[PDB]
Amino acid sequence: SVVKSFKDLQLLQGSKFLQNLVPHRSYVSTMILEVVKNSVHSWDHVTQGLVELGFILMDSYGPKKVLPSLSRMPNQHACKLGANILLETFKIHEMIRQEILEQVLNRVVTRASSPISHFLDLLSNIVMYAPLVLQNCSSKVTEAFDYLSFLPLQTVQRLLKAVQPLLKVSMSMRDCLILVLRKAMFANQLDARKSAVAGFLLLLKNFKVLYNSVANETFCLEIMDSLRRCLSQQADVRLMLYEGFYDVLRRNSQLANSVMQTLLSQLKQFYEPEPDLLPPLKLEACILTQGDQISLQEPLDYLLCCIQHCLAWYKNTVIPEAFYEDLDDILESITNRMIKSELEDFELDKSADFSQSTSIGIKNNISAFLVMGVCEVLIEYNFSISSFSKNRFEDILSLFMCYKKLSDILNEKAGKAKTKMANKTSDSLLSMKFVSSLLTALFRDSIQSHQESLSVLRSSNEFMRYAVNVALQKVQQLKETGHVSGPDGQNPEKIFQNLCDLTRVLLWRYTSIPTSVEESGKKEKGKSISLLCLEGLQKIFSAVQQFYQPKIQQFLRALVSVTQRTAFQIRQFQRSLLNLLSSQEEDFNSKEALLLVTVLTSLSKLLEPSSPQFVQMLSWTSKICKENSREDALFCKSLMNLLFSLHVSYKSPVILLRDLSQDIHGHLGDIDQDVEVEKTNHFAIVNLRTAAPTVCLLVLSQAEKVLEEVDWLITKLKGQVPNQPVEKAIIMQLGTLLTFFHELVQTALPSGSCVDTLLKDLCKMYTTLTALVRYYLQVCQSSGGIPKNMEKLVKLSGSHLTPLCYSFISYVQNKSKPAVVATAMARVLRETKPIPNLIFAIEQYEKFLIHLSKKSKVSLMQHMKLSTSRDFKIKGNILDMV
Amino acid sequence: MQIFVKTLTGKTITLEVEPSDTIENVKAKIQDKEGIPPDQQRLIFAGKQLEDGRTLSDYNIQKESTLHLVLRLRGG
Amino acid sequence: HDIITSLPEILGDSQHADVGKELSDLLIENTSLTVPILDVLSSLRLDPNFLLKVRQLVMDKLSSIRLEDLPVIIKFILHSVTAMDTLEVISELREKLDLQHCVSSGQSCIILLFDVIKSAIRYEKTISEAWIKAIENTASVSEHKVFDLVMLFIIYSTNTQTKKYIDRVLRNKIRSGCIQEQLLQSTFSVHYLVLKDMCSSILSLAQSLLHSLDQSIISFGSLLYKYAFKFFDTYCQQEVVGALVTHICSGNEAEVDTALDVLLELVVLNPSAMMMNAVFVKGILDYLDNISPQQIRKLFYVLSTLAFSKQNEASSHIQDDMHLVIRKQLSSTVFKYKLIGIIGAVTMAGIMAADEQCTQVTSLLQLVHSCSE
Amino acid sequence: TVKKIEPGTAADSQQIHEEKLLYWNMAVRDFSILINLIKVFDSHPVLHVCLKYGRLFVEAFLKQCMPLLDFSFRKHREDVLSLLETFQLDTRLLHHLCGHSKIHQDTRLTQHVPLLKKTLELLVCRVKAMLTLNNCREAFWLGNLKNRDLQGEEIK
DNA sequence: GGCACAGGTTCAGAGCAGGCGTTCCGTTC
DNA sequence: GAACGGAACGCCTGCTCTGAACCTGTGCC
Repeated sequence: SVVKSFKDLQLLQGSKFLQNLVPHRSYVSTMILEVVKNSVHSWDHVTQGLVELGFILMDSYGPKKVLPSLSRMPNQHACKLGANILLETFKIHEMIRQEILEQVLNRVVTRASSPISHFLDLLSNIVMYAPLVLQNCSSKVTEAFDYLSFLPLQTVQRLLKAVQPLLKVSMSMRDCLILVLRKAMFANQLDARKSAVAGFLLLLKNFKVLYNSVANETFCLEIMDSLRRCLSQQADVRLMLYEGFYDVLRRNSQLANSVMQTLLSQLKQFYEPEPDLLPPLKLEACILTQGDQISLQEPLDYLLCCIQHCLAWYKNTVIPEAFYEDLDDILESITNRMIKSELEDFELDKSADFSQSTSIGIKNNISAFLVMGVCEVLIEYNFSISSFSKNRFEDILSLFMCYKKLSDILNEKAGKAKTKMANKTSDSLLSMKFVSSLLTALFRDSIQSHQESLSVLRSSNEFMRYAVNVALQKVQQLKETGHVSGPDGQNPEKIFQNLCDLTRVLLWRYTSIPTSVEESGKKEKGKSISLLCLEGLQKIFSAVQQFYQPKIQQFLRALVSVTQRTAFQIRQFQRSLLNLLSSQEEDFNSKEALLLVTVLTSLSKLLEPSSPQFVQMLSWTSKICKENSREDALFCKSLMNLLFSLHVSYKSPVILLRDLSQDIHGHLGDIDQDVEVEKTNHFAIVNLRTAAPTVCLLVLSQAEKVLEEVDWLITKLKGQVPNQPVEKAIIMQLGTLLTFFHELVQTALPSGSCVDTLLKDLCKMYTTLTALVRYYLQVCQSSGGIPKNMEKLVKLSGSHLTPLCYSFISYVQNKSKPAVVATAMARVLRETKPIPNLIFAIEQYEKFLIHLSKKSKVSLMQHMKLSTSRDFKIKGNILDMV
Repeated sequence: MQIFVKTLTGKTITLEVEPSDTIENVKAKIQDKEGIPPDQQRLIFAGKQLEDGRTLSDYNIQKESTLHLVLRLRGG
Repeated sequence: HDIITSLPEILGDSQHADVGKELSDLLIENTSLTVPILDVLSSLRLDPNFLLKVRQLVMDKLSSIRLEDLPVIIKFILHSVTAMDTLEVISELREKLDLQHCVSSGQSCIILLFDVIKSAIRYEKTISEAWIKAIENTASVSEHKVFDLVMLFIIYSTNTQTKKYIDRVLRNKIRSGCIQEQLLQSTFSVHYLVLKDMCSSILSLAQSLLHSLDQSIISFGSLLYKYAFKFFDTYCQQEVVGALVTHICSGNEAEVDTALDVLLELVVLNPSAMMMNAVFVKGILDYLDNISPQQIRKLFYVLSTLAFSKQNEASSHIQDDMHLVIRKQLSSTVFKYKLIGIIGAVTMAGIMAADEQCTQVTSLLQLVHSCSE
Repeated sequence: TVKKIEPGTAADSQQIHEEKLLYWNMAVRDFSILINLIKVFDSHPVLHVCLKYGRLFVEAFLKQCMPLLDFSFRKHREDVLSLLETFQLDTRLLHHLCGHSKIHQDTRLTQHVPLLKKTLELLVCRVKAMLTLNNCREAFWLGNLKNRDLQGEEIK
């Protein structure tokens, strides 16, 4: 009943036609939370059933499909109702909250074969509400620690966040945990090492700011010595430390003098501190080769990244003394000796050809990524040091030239084999904050003191289309996973601030500079900087609405309600698409137009569906579809989808389906080979090229959505037995799309997916009519009826649709215009189905018409003709073949 | 203090009990004033079956509260 | 031996596989030093090819191993399985394992081996699922052994997401003429100490099997309860009786019939065990309005044969209480209560009639004749 | 009887294929002789019997003849064509029977029309699939069927 | 003339709905 | 009034929905 409630609510909110007819009844979700709210009066026979319902809902409908809309959206919503029922039961009934918490912990531990993300969200909510109650389950928690080497890293990393209010209180459990983690570092299973580093970094993080402080400053200095084990271990266990130390320093300041030392000695195994030896880093010690097994260990790029970030933090917030004044000279020597290294110092490009079969090619491919990362960190560092000094920007440009040299060397070596090397598309080591503050300074700095040094970077266009691409990579990385790579990379307020400050500059570069100002040619027309700023705008607009959904007020303030700001942001892309369409025909920009449509699509979802700005938006889109030719098919598909997504939230889109069917009929031809039709006046984006595989499938898909809404209405009406407006609406919808189906049945469609989707939607049409008739059976037996609406609809289905279906079937079968035998047999036994399924659906319509005609004393079968049937023959073509 | 006890035949009986007294004391009072045996008695308050070992203070029974008495005849 | 057993916490990552080779140099040198070297190679970091080699060197000599070595060996075998070598090593393991030639240290080391197997199947689905799928692929030969019952109970208890698949495999295995009484008797007579952990899982399987048709299945559902009451502790006995009263008071006609047959078999087998839990059997007298008169006859028979054993005349409380409830049932004007009173009176007089007992049956028959006049 | 007949393989001898095709031809001529008795015995139960068991015969013809026709077509083409033009002669009678059950609006008859109709259309499309897998797909013609009664007229 | 991206296709899996099997009440001569 | 046809509750088959990966076709270099 709860999942059917959620499918009701989603399908009811999806359309305006359904909201005009139905007045909203209470849903089963708000009933069950009312029950939990009303259980405070404390009849506690219920509460055990509420806990058992909550665990049933979280168990059955957890993300395991997600390791769509039909299987997705009413199965997140049932799982969130489960966790919401359990949390509300927990926050009311003080007796229960040892059997809820044990049952959650039983599912976090024994599982983690299956996803348990919903349970680790429930555990965090339970604990953060009342952290004292975990002292009731001190037995069960301490027997989860004994298994915190077999759980994966995600479980451990979040369970140990939850637990630690125990460990501030307790002392025996704390000294149990450290013992578990220290014995876990010496495991053989891979997850145990990274679980141990996650536990160590959390204990360093939140176990004092600086109990007694003298009992902390030594205790972290114990753990820190244990962490000098992990830096000796393999690459992933190192990399978790290099990414964690910045947060450790932020939340625990006084460990700084230790932590930097832990890094600095780690640097000294790979840095050769003698000048005039040209490769300043030891990359031949960062590769572990034994038994023809070649592995990266000690990712030096992330080490330099971590040293740079902690150094900048120490300079910024600590100072307002020997380790950092050394490290400045270390990084400066690394910079100055990295600039004048010409790839013969790392044995690259001529002694190596980067072949990923030989060990030497794999080693060179690893060291290539190493030197690229090192150059990226040094670009960020040289930008960091000076207030815009012209020497260090030339240094930045030379480092980028080395980076781009290695990048296009790997591009040349990736041009022979398949493009499976996604390790070249490995994330840049620029922090999101730096790429924000770099693009801002690149595109929006007019201060004359800075301008001479910035003109070194603005002159080189490759640097610009690197430093835009990197921000595109960052926002794409926020789309895929909910957090980005760098420092403050999981802290959503900082990600929101950097997305606002990326949007502000990308809009400026797209707006203030058009695409027609180019001097670049086709190679750079594929990747023009205006187009990349528009693409980043499309990814930002998309990725705000997933995550920063409450803040779409404040996100628009960065650039009066949501509708006015969204409309003003819409109008710029609207004018830009008009300027791109109306102006040129010759070789018009397909990509820019297509993702302008994508930007407008993402932006139109923020308008209120009854607003005047929504109405002018729908009117503009309809006028664009009514005017422009635009022979490119994907752009047409994107425009029509934008039009339908706008239209279905305003009113039922059956008249638009009818008009598009009439244009398809006019364009594609006719079955009989002599019927003269042309009705192009309706919609202009329909061609001989366009309409056949592209507008046909799209209009059929929208027909299916209309038929789904009508079938849901009929099924709801069959529940009750208020009525007459619902039946009049159903009959008007069905008559309109019956005319729609008529025009497509007569049409001379191609022999691909268009004919098959038509046949399947005709079965869906007839099934919907069969369900209407079978509903009228229930009513008309009681009183006497079939009013003139239903009789007229039956007459229309008999005259216009059905005999044309028969002639269309004969057209499909008569039309006849290298094969692996098993797949060929599978193909033909697939293709033998949809004509019989249409024949069955017609005959089962007529049979329920017979039933109705008998027990209503009105002969509805006098409208329809006698069923046409078909016989095959075989001709004398078999003598030619054999 | 005073409470009401309503049984299945609609008979309402007034009981003079203190919240410190246990539930079998209330069943003994029903045995004295109505003759119904305490093993057959079953007491319901606010949709909760009263246990024997508790008192009125465990179930938050205040002044003029209404109990429901049903007769649990094992076989008949 | 102490130097060997301490090697995982000493050595760093740069020196594993070297000591990987040289420990195997000591492995062929002595057969007295097989097991600490095997535990160390189970706990160190090794490449899978060498691990495959040493796994073959273990697996060829599996029959020449006394039970004391068998946990630390089999752990090593269940943490050397690859993603591709699952079914082969599981089938070879289930073939080669005897558990009979080894059989006070034996039972304890058997419990250690089953602890090891529970730890191996807990967190790696690739061994549990392949073990279940390697049992139904030996449905052909009727000669599978005690191990495949205990292992199905273990995987049914431990892993929750494979419960339905184990249930379906057990139904389609028992309908094939496979696992029957002669396996279950040997299982619950030998492996009673290992299964004594999983009382609740065994009774859940019995409850799930009693609900169906196909009297061969319901036979197994009865015999599971029977053997669980036979071998386990007093707490599991109490839980068995609770489950049986749950089947009687709730379930349908086949369920009530089967559970009453089981209670009759357990009171005729062990009255002294049922006398501790006789209040739970007394608890069926609340639900006489839900039970068919034939099952009323059977219920009164099992209760009244429980009450009238000679050594349990110190526990006369049930004997006076059911006399009370019979005289209460008979004293009703309603025919539906008088029917149950008459049935209980006659069956009670019959069981208690195998000089004062003659006067007792005299009084009982005279009172039922007086009220039934 | 006819559901128990199994189609062979191409590895099987041509003698077993020939005897199976003779066996099928016997069943089709018996089915035609059985169906043709409709016209002289028109009632509720005789029409009910042929409506149910007609589709149950055609489904057996679909599942356990058409693989044999797919196998043995390049060798025994004339037998296959003779079999199909024989099966058409009572398939037409079943179509007229479905029509007769619709026209006299008889509920107890009409409940078995849609699965029979679906099954005859499956038969047509399965013949097209046969010619597709035997590389004569452009020989499969079609054409409408005159609406006759049980005796044979043109009701219009 | 080859490589990369897109889109189709095909297979594998899983879950549930509808149709047939038993059992009883309505309807038609 | 009798007999034969319409009607409901449970279990099995298959069909469809969906995803994932492969592969093939087309366009640009």
